[PDB]
Amino acid sequence: ESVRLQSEAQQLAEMILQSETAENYRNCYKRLQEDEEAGRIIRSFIKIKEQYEDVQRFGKYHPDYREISRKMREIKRELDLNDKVADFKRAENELQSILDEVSVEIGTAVSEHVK
Amino acid sequence: ESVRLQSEAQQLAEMILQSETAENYRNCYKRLQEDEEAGRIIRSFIKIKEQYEDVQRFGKYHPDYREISRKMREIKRELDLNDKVADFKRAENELQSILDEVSVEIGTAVSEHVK
Amino acid sequence: LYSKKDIVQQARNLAKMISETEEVDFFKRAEAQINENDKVSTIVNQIKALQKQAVNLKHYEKHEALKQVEAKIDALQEELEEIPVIQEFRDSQMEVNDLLQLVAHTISNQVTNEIIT
Amino acid sequence: LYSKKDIVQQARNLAKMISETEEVDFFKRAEAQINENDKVSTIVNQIKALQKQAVNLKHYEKHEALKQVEAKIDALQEELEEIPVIQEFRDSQMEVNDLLQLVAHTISNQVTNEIIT
Repeated sequence: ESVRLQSEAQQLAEMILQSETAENYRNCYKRLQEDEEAGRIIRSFIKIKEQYEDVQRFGKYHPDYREISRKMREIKRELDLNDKVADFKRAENELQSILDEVSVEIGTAVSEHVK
Repeated sequence: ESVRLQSEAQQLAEMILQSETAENYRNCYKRLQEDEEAGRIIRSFIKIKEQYEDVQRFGKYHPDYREISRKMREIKRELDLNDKVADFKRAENELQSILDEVSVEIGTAVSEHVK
Repeated sequence: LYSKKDIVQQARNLAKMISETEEVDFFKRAEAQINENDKVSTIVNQIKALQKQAVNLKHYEKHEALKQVEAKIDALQEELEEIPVIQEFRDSQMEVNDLLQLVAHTISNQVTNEIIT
Repeated sequence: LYSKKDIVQQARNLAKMISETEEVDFFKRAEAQINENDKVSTIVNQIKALQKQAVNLKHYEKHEALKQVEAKIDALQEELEEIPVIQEFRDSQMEVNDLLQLVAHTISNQVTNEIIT
């Protein structure tokens, strides 16, 4: 009576896991991890992010408030236009959609299942 | 040695308070408070806001998730286009700017005052 | 490999399998008792008319009048929220929502962990 | 009534009146001692050159090489942050910032409360 729900939710998930969207997500992440300059940009973004946040909580009186804010905007724009990053971020969403269409589908045949 | 700072910060504030930007902010708020349909829209916005937030924390499975979200967007758009609201929200910012130009000015002749 | 149609079907069955639960079953039962209740049916129609009267008071630019009716509507909804039959419904709805949430989560979380080999 | 020029002048004097404080005075004093310090001057030039070398390793697409220098820069900054003379500076800077914040706040708060008669 209880397992019958887990077992089917596990099937549905293992299905999504061996779906076209998943096999893609995988390969895009592999392409990104193996890419080195995307790595260069990512490591940088990591550093600038921290700096930004520190300055941000220090307030607008900070000497590099304007600068670190540009540095932040700019590094984002390097990720935004990096193919391997872009490719993965798209692949991530395609999967996120699969997840939500499923979430919606579960909710639909419960709302209508009352009538 | 101590009061000399408060007294001047109070002068600066009492100046801003009897500035053109202030006398305007005042009259715009009076115009808005005395306006009744802007009031109708405002009272409504107050109700929809609460409803929105409740549904928002209930999650996307809620029956009126889509509806209350539209109702939210739409009432905002009624404030956005209400003249008396718009007029006041502009007057609010003009003052907020006065405040920040001052904040910046205090910070400038401290940074350069080192040299 | 599976297409989105396979996965949407697999989900539509789990959705029925979720309608086949204590929780959902309780929900319909409280849902039955609130429109059956003629105190709830009273207010939902008292306010239904009061709402339609407000449309007229919108056209007829009357501050005091439209807010007299408005203050009477909002208070009548809060008063309707104090009925124990709807109080039961509001809870059962939340309980159903939690199972749907839990189901949805257990799914995304398996996927998000297992995805990278 | 006053124009924005009157108010910007009134502020520019308070700014000097703020430079005429214990806090700001302490700040310049710690500021003096860090570039006077030839351990700080060592690292700020060691890293200054290391930074310029990284520009070359950007052109010359070399993953391992650019991150060898990168890992050496970031660690050398953290090591520079452990110098007590700069540690003093970082604090005095914060103390100055707080007075500037407090001043700015006391001003907006008087205005935002008094504005509506």
